[PDB]
Amino acid sequence: ESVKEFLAKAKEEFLKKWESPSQNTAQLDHFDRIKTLGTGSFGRVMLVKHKETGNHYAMKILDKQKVVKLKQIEHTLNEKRILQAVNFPFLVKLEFSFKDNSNLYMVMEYVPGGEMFSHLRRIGRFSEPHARFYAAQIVLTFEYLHSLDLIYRDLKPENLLIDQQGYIQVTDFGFAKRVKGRTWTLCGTPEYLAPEIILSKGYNKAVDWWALGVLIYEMAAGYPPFFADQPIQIYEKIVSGKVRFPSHFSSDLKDLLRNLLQVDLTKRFGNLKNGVNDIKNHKWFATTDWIAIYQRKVEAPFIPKFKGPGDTSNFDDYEEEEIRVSINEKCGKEFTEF
Ligand SMILES: Nc1cccc(C(=O)O)c1
Repeated sequence: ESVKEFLAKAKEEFLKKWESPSQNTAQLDHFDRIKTLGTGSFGRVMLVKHKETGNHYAMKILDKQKVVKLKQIEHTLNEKRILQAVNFPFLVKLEFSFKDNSNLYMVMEYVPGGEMFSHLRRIGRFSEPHARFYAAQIVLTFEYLHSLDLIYRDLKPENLLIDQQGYIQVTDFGFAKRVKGRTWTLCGTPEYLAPEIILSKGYNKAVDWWALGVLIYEMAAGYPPFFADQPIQIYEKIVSGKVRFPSHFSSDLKDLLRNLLQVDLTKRFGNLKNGVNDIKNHKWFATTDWIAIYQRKVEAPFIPKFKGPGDTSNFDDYEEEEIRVSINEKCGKEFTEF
């Protein structure tokens, strides 16, 4: 009942913000640009500093015209409406949002430890306890999101940032969506796609639990379970119903992963009658103190090295490009609600 009441309050608080979203809570010239932390086909993330408070933030900047061209309108509106309404210890917080004639802006908490992906590739693989510490945070985060009828749909090591305490902060809600029932959009990254996405079915929150299996495997092995050089070969392996496990995996880990990487979504852990509890009660999680993880009382396996809140050394280097704002409003209609 304590969990039921927690989730009921979480949903109430989410819905209040979901129904009346915040808008236009800062403007560009309140910030100094420091460094580009990441770039993509329609946007970028930059380290910025607030000129009056001195606080650092990560500012995601989306080019409205490119968002329209790449058919990402609904996805970007989803991302902002969801981020302004959620609140959970393992989600990067949205601090401000605004738009101008050219771009959409989401100003988030900066997480100087960088992406899990970088740390995983630098060390090779995580020990099972280390993988389990991160996995538990994802399980709780998905329990929270799913209780709000939210599907995340972009789990991968690049989207998990490691904070100053060694805990996970999930970022990039570009594919997150509120769904009661099914949804149909082809999205995700190839290695993490569930079979029902590849096969163009109407799919549901069970895709997140599949992706958790992929993530746990990749953390503990150092490479993802369906790896192949070409996407077509990845997809063939995903739908095949076969997975090979390193001999160093524990029997408990293999058993859990067989149940998360279950091709038949009606048999997949997280999607059975007992929901998330089939995962939380699995032997591989026997040592996990779920409340202590939520309360951030567990000592993390790894504290990222960084010098302070302005240190960018755990992110990589990109060509620094202008943030241009047109004299004329672009795509105003499409982004009215942002
Ligand atoms: N999405 C994204 C990318 C890089 C850094 C951050 C951050 O919140 O620190 C977020």
